[PDB]
Amino acid sequence: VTQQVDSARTMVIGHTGAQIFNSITSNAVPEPDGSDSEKNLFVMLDTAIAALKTPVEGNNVEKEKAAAAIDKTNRGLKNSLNNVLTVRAELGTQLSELSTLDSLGS
Amino acid sequence: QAQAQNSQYALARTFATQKVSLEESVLSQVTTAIQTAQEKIVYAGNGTLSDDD
Amino acid sequence: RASLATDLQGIRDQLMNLANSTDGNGRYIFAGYKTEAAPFDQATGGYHGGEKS
Repeated sequence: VTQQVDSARTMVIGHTGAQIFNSITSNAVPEPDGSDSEKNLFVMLDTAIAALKTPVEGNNVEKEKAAAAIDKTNRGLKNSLNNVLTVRAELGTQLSELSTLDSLGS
Repeated sequence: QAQAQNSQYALARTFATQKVSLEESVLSQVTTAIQTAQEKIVYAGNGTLSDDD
Repeated sequence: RASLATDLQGIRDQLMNLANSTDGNGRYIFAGYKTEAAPFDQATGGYHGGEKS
């Protein structure tokens, strides 16, 4: 949602949730197999949750399979953290601008 | 007219400030949550845990 | 660096906002002579204002 808060400056006054939890910055870690990088936080979290609740005692093909799912989750979490940090930074700039602009107005 | 226009922009800035500040608070909490989540995965990496663990 | 890019983006947009300032009646003193007109391109910096002070 956009809004104009001055004679010329127009600003984004709230980031739709998909931007926060369902995207990647333009520099995310690529998958080592080149397939594609998972890009929803909850998808990867639930993938990992399912993986952990799976018995693997002595059963190869489940042991390593779960381990690979966990690795993919690790990368995904890293990318998600970077994305949300980018959003934080943009909001910080918005706040600084708003503070500066109102003093000008007064 | 000019002073009224300044008043308009003042109102706008008030509301935008409130919304963006709230967003910042929640996103900070989200960041801490994601940090601890990542931490747990690191623990899961240990390959000597038994299935109950 | 992209985070810093968003930072510089905000600062740059703020500059553009200052550059396009109005006068005391709703006209633009930052159009140079042509206060009657809107003086700048907000995409890149195309200046549309007067020819003289």
